[PDB]
Amino acid sequence: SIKKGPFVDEHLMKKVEAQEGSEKKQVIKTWSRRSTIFPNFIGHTFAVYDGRKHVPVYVTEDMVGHKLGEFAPTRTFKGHVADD
Amino acid sequence: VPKRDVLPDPIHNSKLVTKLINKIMLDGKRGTAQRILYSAFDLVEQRSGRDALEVFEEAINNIMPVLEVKARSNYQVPVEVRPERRTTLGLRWLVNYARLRGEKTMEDRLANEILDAANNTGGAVKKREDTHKMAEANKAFAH
Amino acid sequence: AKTSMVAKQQKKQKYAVREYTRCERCGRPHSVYRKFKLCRICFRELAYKGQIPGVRKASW
Amino acid sequence: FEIHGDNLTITDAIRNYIEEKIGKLERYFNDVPNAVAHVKVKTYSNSATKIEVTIPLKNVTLRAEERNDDLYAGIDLINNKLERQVRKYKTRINRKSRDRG
Amino acid sequence: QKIRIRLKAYDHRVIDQSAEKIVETAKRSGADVSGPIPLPTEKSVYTIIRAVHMYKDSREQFEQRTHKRLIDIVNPTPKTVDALMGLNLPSGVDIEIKL
Amino acid sequence: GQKINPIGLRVGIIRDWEAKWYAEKDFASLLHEDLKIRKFIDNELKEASVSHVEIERAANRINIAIHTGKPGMVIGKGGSEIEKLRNKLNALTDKKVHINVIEIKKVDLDARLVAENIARQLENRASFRRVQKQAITRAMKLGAKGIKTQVSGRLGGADIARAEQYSEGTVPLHTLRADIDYAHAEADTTYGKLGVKVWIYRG
Amino acid sequence: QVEYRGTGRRKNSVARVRLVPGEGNITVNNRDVREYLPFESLILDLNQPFDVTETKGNYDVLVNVHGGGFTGQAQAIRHGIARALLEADPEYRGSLKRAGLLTRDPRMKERKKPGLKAARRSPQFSKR
RNA sequence: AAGAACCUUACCAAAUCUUGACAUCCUUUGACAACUCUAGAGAUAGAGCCUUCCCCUUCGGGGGACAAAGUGACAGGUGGUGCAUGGUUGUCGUCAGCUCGUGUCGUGAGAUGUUGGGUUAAGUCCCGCAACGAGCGCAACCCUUAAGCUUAGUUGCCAUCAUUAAGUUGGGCACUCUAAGUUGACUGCCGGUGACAAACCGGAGGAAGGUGGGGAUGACGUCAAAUCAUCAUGCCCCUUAUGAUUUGGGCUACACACGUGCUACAAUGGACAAUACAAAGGGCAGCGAAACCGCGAGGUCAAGCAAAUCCCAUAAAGUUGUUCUCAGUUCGGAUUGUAGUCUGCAACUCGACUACAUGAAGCUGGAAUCGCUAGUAAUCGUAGAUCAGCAUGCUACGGUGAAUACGUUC
Repeated sequence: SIKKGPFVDEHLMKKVEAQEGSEKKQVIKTWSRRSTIFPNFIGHTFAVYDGRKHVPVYVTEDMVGHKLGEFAPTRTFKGHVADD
Repeated sequence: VPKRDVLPDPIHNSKLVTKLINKIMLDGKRGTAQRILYSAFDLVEQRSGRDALEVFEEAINNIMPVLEVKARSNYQVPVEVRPERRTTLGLRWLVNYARLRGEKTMEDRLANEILDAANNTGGAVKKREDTHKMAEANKAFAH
Repeated sequence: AKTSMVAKQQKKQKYAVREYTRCERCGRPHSVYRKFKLCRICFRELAYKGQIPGVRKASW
Repeated sequence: FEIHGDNLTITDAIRNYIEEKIGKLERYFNDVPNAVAHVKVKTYSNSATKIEVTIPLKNVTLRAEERNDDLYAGIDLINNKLERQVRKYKTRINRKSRDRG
Repeated sequence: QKIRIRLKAYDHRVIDQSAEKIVETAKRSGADVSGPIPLPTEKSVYTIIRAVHMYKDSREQFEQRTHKRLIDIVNPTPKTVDALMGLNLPSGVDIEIKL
Repeated sequence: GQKINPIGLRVGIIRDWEAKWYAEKDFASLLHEDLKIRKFIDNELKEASVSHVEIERAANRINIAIHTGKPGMVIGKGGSEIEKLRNKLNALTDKKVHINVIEIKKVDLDARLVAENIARQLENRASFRRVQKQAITRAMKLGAKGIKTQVSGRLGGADIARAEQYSEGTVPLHTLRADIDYAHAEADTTYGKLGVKVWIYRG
Repeated sequence: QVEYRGTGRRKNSVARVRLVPGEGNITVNNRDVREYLPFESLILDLNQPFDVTETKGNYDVLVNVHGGGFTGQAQAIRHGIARALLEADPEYRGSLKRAGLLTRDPRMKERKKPGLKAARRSPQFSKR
């Protein structure tokens, strides 16, 4: 949990507040592990270093039980014989 | 190698009841075992108004065999069984035949059983018999 | 690897805890006290030297 | 069954081969819950072929062992030991009954 | 209402003989001494394994002695002050002066 | 089992501590501070063939004495090295230290001197069982009731390690009051590490 | 008055027994025993010194006990009393020591040691 | 591996690097840099900026130590060889046997002693015995505990006292208890027995009588046993890398089996409410006391404390009354998700813990197979290490408390 209240890496913040004014860019290489959601990180599209390389996503409205610490389950197919 | 005396039972000033408690005294919880047993006293001493020692000595003598056998390939021999092992025998067949009655309460099945063999009924008098059937069927090939 | 893990532990950190205290003499990281910073087997290795009390043995 | 082998990556033809040839012994009695095998390679410098195996039993276990040049001849030895083993273990036993008194 | 100290030795006689020679220093110029009151001498342990890699079950125990030894004296004169601070050896004690 | 040195056992009852100082939970500083002194005396272990040393510390100062076999060697002559060695320990100790050296007699009897003696001359390519035979031949000489003298490693600068030992006399171990000596050494010529084990019996 | 004394020790449970002649009436640390020890109705066996030595009785009871649970604590009662009656007069060692009552059976809980887990049993073995 | 989010973690990824991550030798020489700015994923660098010869200099040097560089060796290698090794350990197994010196007999290897009888926990002891003596080994020998006397009485105790809610106050050290020295149990002593002797049974006393309890201790050798990945090290190999810093993953995935253990399959039971008894350890900015907040987690301040003083703390099982009345149950709490607490910046892959609900199989387990000779088995809890966080584990402590041992057939 968090101790009242939410945090962020703040070196990504230095990026978003820079790209936040103009027609917002949608391309990011980043690290995105200790950075949780808030709606200034929008207008911008995130490809996070997954464990091996960076991996995009179109950010979208429904992102409430979700965050960018990882959204690619990294066990990489699967590790398992059967599927889900 | 000797056998772990009980001083007396301080109920009845007896001995046998403690020898039985220690078979009922699950978890070492004599408090609950002597609980359920004292309940057993008042209940059975109510039904067919009598004493424990009457239904107790009666029914403990009604299931208690005077023979049982043993193997030694395995040849099964008849022997007059020794008395203390015969005691714990009656105790053990008693209680182990008791709990399988499919009956809820701690005590009712017990008094049902000692009252059973009190009239020469019950499967512990029955096993006494089958012991005494194998025995004297066991005289031929082993005696 | 080992030789540079030795330098890994004693150089600085980012914050409090991503840091370990293994044994000085041997590089044994796991199962080691913080009292003396001495591993499982370094104390035995230097218990017999009997520098310290120490006892050794068998009363408890 | 349990097969760990150092300094080598196992293959599959050896599996069907060895374990089928072991399966031939259900003449007596198989009885096949566990069958632990064991290997290693070891410079001499002629330099090895370790062929070691357990073939445990009901109420008891066993050991057959061998070192070789090669796994085929070297294996025909983990078998043609266990054979003679299992055989005896069954002979045994003692029936020549005999009344008494 | 008198001097009181605490001695901690890891050999179980130096407490006694040191206690008594410093008592001699203490009653030389003084008197009214309470003795070496024993304290339980709590212990320690170290469950060490007889191995390097494995065989965790074959292990053994080093331990420790931590004795406390409580000694006093009443009715000071500055010469029994020196009886405290005149002789301290063998200094394996954890000597602590108080009142 | 298998076996283990009895100096682990006889200590805590009937022999010394290989160091001493008073008691408080800063063992950490005191301990490893001492351990490098115990290393730093390689300066003289290379130079005197000493047995060992066990310290005892003061309130604010340090008392020591190395149990040595080569007295005129450790002394210098006119104390030409004693005070600079005070400085050098003090320098690297980072604390004042009062040297007071102590010779050992009977002559080179105990585990240490004997052990690295035979190891070194063995590493002079010595027919060792004769050298061992000579050690015992001057050991029963000096007076002690049981010696036994083991060694291992790839002997002869050859193939696989085996280990010889020449026993002697009465040297009980399962006993508990013996006050005896034991060591292990390390010195190699060609193949690995060749180590010895010494055993004697006083009273 | 004159309170004889015996002192019993079982299972961490010391029994400073202040026996005195009189009626016979229990105070486990300023408290009767009957309510105290769970449950318990085994106090017949505790006046055993009166059961078999100078039988019946009685002498009055004060007692200062502490340590352990009731059982060994209810067993230092005996050695407290009987040792106090040998202290009263060893006349009846020939009916006490025929029941012992001075054998502080020193059995106890041994140390823990490898293999012992949540209840004391040797391990289970590997199989097949 | 006595605590895999990062770390540890080396494996994978990339940003980087190469006398390097890291040291010793030779130099310019210099006290080595605090805090910020730029960007960065950090590493870091541009940097600013302030590190700035401190010991002794008679003017120079010496010198702790430098700034990175130069300097060639170098450094390093979780890179391999436990079969090239040392050291250490499990093992049969705490099984009691294993050895020599002398002398003999033998053509000879060898045996003798070490065997025969009896006996013992056992090469224990004795009788006999071309044999006799020793070496290792067994027991004692060290620890800890039951019974005890003496020394020393707190932070420990009140036996006599009044006093306090209260051993708290004044008083006492009597008594438990307290840590050091003291005997006592040594077949010692008595009876019987026995080749009389060794020695067995019983008796007396005694707390302990039969190597008292338990631990410590593992003879010769076997497993080419485990270990280069504790540490060191023989040989080989890398060295713009198999060496290195930096961030992220991950070592934890599961169609599968196995092994390991923890937990229910309930009315001695389950749930409710009142109540008692333990031991042992730890504690400095660490043990957290009341009072306060809340469903709880937890947080407010801070009482007391390097400790027989203050805290962890409260004990649990038990017992007390109530009810439940045999169910897939008031059993079961897995599961899934909702909501809070604590940790570290950091709880997605990956910390538990707190209230809500959801309530699975499972109604005692086939064949198979394991431990245990009494405070045992069986059973309830406590605390120590590891520790920012984390134990169905381990370790230590206790409290409760059984059946069976005929006989060694097998």
